[PDB]
Amino acid sequence: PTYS
Amino acid sequence: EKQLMNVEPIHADILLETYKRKIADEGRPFLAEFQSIPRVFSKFPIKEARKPFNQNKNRYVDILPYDYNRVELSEINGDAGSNYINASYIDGFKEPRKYIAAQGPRDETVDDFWRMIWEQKATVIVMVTRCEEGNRNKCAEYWPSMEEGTRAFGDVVVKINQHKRCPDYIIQKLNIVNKKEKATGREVTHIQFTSWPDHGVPEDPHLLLKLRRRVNAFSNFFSGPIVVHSSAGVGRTGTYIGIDAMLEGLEAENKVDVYGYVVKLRRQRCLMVQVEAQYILIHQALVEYNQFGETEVNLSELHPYLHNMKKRDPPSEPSPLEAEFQRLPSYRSWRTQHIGNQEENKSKNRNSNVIPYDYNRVPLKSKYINASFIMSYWKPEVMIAAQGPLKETIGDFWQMIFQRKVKVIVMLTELKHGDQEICAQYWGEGKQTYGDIEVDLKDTDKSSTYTLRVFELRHSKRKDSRTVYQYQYTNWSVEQLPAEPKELISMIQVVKQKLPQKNTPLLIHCRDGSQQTGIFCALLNLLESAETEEVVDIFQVVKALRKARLGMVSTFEQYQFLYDVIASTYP
Repeated sequence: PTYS
Repeated sequence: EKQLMNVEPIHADILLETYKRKIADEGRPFLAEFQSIPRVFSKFPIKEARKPFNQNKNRYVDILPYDYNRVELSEINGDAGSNYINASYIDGFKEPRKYIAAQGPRDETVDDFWRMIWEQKATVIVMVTRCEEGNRNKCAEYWPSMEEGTRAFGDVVVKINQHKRCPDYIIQKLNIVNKKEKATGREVTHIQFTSWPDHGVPEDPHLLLKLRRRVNAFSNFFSGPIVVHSSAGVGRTGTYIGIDAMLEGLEAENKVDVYGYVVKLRRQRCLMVQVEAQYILIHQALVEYNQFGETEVNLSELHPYLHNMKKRDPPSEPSPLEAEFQRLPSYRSWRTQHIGNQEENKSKNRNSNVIPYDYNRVPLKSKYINASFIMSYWKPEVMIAAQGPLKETIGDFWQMIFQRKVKVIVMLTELKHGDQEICAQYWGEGKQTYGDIEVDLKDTDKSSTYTLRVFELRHSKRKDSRTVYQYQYTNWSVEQLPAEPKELISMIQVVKQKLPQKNTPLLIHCRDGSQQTGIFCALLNLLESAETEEVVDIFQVVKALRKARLGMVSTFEQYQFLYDVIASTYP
């Protein structure tokens, strides 16, 4: 997933 | 290192304004000051967070712990990479490895999370996030509901003893013990801050100066690291540490190198303080604390405290209390107030320079009515602080109490001073009717203190009759202050007991709806936290009101009065  | 900037470390004094200019023009100074700090630091290797047997252990591959300060778990022989967990040791203003910036555990990680808490001998967990956000999961729930009582995660048995749900955070009292190991249960403290949005900031900086006040208060019987975590373990969490650390820094050197500190942070853990807003938050945090200080007395010490807070030794000078009240930044023309100042609507204001801010006036389902929304202790509960209706709004007044579904009304005035009318008379003996609605006074109960009138409300859409209670405190002229306070308090007992907790249920008015209504609202809020925390921050409570309506506690008389009643009704 990704936190940015 | 790389090429950032060289920001001058702010000294107390200049802080207030430094801040002021730093924020000018959508705070582009800040934007750059923040845009210079690197996401990560390319030199510090990150080879363990990336191994395969460890990729399900991360929540986002965007955030990975540096290899050098990564928190390690006791290597469980056989299990490849059973030493990795997504968490980094963080250095404070001094104490090295004061904290542990941890990514919110995953279901696939709960066990490894409690193991790290046992091994690092931590006794303080600071959870700044919610498990669910946007129907997206941000953190697994690693603790037992107060109801299931106890739950073991692996070899770590966690038993909950207390669950104290406050307005912004919930403080739990846990007891953990490893069971495949004769060692004895340790007292763990777990705070969960819920008024802090992912990728964003809280409603007010005092909320942060708040949980910081709370955590720095808990026991750390093992000089263990402090576990601070959110979703990724960098954003809100790093922001928190910012305030905490930089606040020690202030109380010590009277200056603060936020820019520097954040860099030191992005050097210990990837992209800590992740938002220009969170960046600015740390500053406002500092500014605000330096500006007003700590104003939250505990019930334990309220009595002694106040007493000296009142003594103003060199009488040639004001008192510590007066000092405080003078610090209260009245929000003059704080926000837009156009609506209340429209032509036709100017004739709808009992008091000219007491117009609700456009920012919270009460929409008259718009249409204009001189009443505004006032924040309640338990957010988002809210009250309506209106003014005595005018014989030329006696109608609109009712349309408001209906749409807004008012359950209890509190009138702090009389109907008039001999000649001069202090309020109209929105009620009659008959079945008075106004527009789509008609009231009907059913009972009129008078007591030596206040008088209660029960109304039954309905509109042509019958079989809906809504019973509405009105309490009228007489004993209180806009001249003196509550003559017999103890009873103004009881007035509030019955009021609060006639309101059904957690759906605006209440509405409070007087001439302008700020004069005495301020002292009332302030009391309701102070009485609530006084019961649910035994802590009272009269200053901030008042600082919030001023921020909502021009008028609330405007004189030291009133200010000092909040202290008096809060104090006298709790020996």
